[PDB]
Amino acid sequence: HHHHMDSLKKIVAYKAVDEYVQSNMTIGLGTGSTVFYVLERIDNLLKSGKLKDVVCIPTSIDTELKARKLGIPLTTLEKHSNIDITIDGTDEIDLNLNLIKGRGGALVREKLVASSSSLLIIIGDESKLCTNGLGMTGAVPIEILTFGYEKIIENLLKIYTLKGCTYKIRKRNGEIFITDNKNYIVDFFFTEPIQDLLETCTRIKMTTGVVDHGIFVNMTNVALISKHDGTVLTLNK
Amino acid sequence: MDSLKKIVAYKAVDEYVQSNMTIGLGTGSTVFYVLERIDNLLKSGKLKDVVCIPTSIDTELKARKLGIPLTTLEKHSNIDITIDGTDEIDLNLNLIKGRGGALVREKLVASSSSLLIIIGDESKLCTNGLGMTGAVPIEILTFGYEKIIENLLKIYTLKGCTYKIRKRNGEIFITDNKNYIVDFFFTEPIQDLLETCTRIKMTTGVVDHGIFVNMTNVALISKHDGTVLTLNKKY
Repeated sequence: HHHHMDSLKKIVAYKAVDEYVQSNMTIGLGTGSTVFYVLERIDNLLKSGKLKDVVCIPTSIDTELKARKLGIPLTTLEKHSNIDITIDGTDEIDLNLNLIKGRGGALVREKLVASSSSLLIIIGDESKLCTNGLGMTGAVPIEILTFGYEKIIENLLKIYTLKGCTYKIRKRNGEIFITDNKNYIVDFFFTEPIQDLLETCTRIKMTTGVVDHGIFVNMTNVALISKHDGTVLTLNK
Repeated sequence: MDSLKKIVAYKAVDEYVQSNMTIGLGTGSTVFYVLERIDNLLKSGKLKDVVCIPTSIDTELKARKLGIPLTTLEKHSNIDITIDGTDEIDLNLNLIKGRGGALVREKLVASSSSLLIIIGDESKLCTNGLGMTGAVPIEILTFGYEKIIENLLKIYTLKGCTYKIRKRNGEIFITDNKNYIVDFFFTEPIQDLLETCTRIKMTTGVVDHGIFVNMTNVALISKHDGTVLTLNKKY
C-alpha cells in the first residue's frame, strides 16, 4: 500500500523532527525515502520560524543535493563539529536496537556521522523491525575497494560466520555501483541470523580492502517505529 | 643512493624471480630497477611466463610501458612473490610504508603473496624502534577527514603525536583509491605496535595504515661497502 507506506514514513519522520530537533542544533541527516520527510519537515519549520539556527550535515551526496534544493543550511564534518542529533533510517532493526543499513549505498558516511553525534535516532515503518534475528531480510552491505575486490570478497568468505553466505557485488543499471567514496559494495546474504554479531563486525572491519560494513552495533539511542494501526513505538537504549 | 638501489633491485629479481611466477610489483624509486630488470630478463628470454600485479597506478604505467605482462588481483590469485621497498624496516622485519602514497594496494597485494621481499638501502633499517624516521601514514576518507583525525588522536598510542594531512604540489594528496592520507610523527618508538595497528584499522573512516607487521619473509639491505645483507624470517 504505497501511499500508506509513505504516510507511515512521514509520521515517524515528522515525529523525530517535532520532538527531538531544536533551534541552534547541528543535525546529521540520514539517507533514503523515510528521511525525505525529515528534510521536508525541517525546511518547513525553518521557513515558518518555528525552528532557527539549524545547520545540517548530510550522509550522502543524494541527501546533500536534496537539502540544498530545499534551502536547508549545510555544513561539513570538521574537528569542531559535534552533532547534537542524527536522524537516519535503517534496512533492519532488532529489539536491541542493532541495525542493518546501507542498501541505498550510504553506509560508510552514515556510520561516521552517527558515531559523531550525541544522539542517533533511527526512524522506520514497522517492516524494518526484525524480532527473530538480524540479517535475513536482504543484503548486508560491505564497502570494499575497487582494486582487487574479488580477492577481498574471497577473504571475507573465510570469516567463519560468513563462510555459508551467498553474495553479489552491487549493481545499478547493469553497472557495478560506485559509492560516494568511490568504492564498491558487496552484498552478503544470510539464510539464518548473523552469528556472533559483534565478532563478525570486528572481523569484517579488520579485513584488508574493507572500508566499512552496514552493521551498526550499540550505536542507536532512540528508534521510532510507525505501525499500521496508527501507533508509533518509541524504543530507547 | 641510486646505485645502491640498483644493486638490491637486481639482486632481488635475479635470486628469487622465476619463470611461471605471478609477481607483485611495488612502488617507488628502488622498485624502478626491479621493473627495469624484469623487463631485461623477459626480453632476453632469461625469464619467461611471468605475469605482474602493480601496487599503484604509477607502477602500472611504467610497467605497461616496459611491456611487462600485467594482471589483476582476482578471486583466488596467489602471488608467488611481491617485491617492494619500505620506508622503515626493523629486525622483526616489521615495516613502515606508504610515503609514496600506495600503502593500501601494497598491503593487499603483499598479503595475497606467498612471499614478500622487501628491498632497500642501509638507511631504512631501524634498529632502535619503529616509527621515528618520518611519516607513519594512515589512509582515510576525504569526507569528514578532520573528524577521522580527531578520532585517531583518541588512540592512547597516538594521543601525543604531531600529525599533518598529506600534501603534494600545494594540494591535499589524493591516493589511487581516491582517499586522503594523514601522517603521524613520533619522537619515541610507536608503543604497543600491534594494538595500535588494530585500533587504527577499527577506526570508522580509516581505510588502512602503513604499519606492516609479520608480513615480510625476506629483506635485502644494500650496504655502503657495496655488499647486501639478506634477512630471512622463518616465522
